[PDB]
Amino acid sequence: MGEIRPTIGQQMETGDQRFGDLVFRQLAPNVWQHTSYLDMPGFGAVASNGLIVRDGGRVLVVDTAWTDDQTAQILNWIKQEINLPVALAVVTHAHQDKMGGMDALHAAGIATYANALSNQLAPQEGMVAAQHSLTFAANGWVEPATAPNFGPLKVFYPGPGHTSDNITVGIDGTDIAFGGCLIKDSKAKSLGNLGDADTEHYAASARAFGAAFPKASMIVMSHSAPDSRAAITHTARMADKLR
Amino acid sequence: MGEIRPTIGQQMETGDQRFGDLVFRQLAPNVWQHTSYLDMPGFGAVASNGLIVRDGGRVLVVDTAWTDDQTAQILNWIKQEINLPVALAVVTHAHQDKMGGMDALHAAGIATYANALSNQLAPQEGMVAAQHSLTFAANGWVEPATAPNFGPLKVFYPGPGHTSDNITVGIDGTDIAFGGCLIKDSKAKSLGNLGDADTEHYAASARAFGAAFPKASMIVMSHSAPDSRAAITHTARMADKLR
Ligand SMILES: CC1(C)S[C@H]([C@H](NC(=O)[C@H](N)c2ccccc2)C(=O)O)N[C@H]1C(=O)O
Ligand SMILES: CC1(C)S[C@H]([C@H](NC(=O)[C@H](N)c2ccccc2)C(=O)O)N[C@H]1C(=O)O
Ligand SMILES: [Cl-]
Ligand SMILES: [Zn+2]
Ligand SMILES: [Zn+2]
Ligand SMILES: [Zn+2]
Ligand SMILES: [Zn+2]
Repeated sequence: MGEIRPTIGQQMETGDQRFGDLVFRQLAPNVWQHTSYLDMPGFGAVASNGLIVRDGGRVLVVDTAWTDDQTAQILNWIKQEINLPVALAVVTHAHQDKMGGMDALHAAGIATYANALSNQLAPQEGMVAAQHSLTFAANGWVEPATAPNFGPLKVFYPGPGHTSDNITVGIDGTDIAFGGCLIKDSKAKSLGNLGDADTEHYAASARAFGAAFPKASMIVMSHSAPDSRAAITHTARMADKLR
Repeated sequence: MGEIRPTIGQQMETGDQRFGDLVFRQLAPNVWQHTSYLDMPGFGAVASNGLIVRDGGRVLVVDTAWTDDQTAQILNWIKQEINLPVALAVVTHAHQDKMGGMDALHAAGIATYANALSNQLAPQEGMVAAQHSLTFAANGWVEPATAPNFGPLKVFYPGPGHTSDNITVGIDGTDIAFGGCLIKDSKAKSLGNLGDADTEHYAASARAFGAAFPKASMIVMSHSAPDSRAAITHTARMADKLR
């Protein structure tokens, strides 16, 4: 009873934990997926997924929820279920699904990180910029000095795709990588919103993500349930059709 | 060059005809799918599909476009490219994607038909009601006296599903059946907007549609490309998980 059934996004499944207006799903002993819903009048809810990672003695969050209130709820769930400090949050680009609740993280005193470009785009996108800017080498790997204390979070800029600023994250010592809005599931009919997409480079960016995290057998993404690596292949092949 | 790439909906394929803001795809010698697009700010375009059917010296339309202007463009295209008059339109329920262009039909002097219930709901939905009401037998088939001169349009009310009023249409003399917004594609991760849905009866209504048109191999639907019968059965499996 009382199930959120989104118009866009995966439906609730056995194992999912309802907490307020959000859903949490444990993916590994120290990794959970957060799911928040934006209700659009006349259309219904759009689900958006991120990650919560317990690494040693702290929690690391990948992506905010759509709103400040939802993101405050994520922090309350973390406090309740895990009860370790949230050391940092990383956001995967400057769109509402990934960065809409930044004020809730800052209110909580949590150090926030995004691609420098995401921070530069934030004002234009109506997002609040993160505190800190990540920069990247020519091979796409984050410059370690800009990602202090990230631990198992390996951050990779795969090239422009869904947006110019999109980044991805692998979780060292797990079989999980996070593709955000760049990677769609292996059964997806479309690449979602292409309004900011780099149609020429998307395919290579998708394949670069797969090459960056060869250990990841569980691919987590923003608007589908976790999938196999066929998500990457299928995303790239869809993207091949754009060029 | 200059393709519409919707966020929700089929992509452009070889053979598609771009005409202003619309796309037409021939599905059979005497059947075309019309596609119109609604821009959702921040989300991108949402495709909606209906049908154009040639029956001898006249054309029959299933569903309006999202808007009056788009719907006027469909009528221009029928007039200019098919060169036959529209005898009537049948609209498949009282939402914008299916009925948002009613006034353009009426201004063109075209007789319109909808489920009586659709006409009753239309003003509550800000839609213009069709000029004529269809009624249905206890087994779902349209009452012939309410659908005069429908030629090959075989109208079936499958039961409440996507909405209480949703209707479906088979094309006699073809292997095509139209499920409107009731049926989702064979690989859909969701049933779309369930806000007005009858979650108890959806699965049986989807199966009723399949059973009404048991030989139809091409299943046309509102927001994806024409699919196999697995669209019907997958839709019913997804609906089974609502109950
Ligand atoms: C799910 C989307 C089609 S919408 C989302 C993003 N858009 C937003 O966060 C918008 N603020 C939004 C507006 C209206 C409804 C939903 C989202 C984008 O444009 O990439 N990510 C897209 C995607 O991941 O393909
Ligand atoms: C594509 C949709 C998810 S939206 C559409 C319909 N919604 C409308 O026509 C609304 N007027 C609308 C409002 C905002 C944005 C888009 C559509 C509905 O509620 O069934 N059909 C839905 C569906 O077929 O599942
Ligand atoms: Cl319920
Ligand atoms: Zn985005
Ligand atoms: Zn997204
Ligand atoms: Zn509808
Ligand atoms: Zn629809």
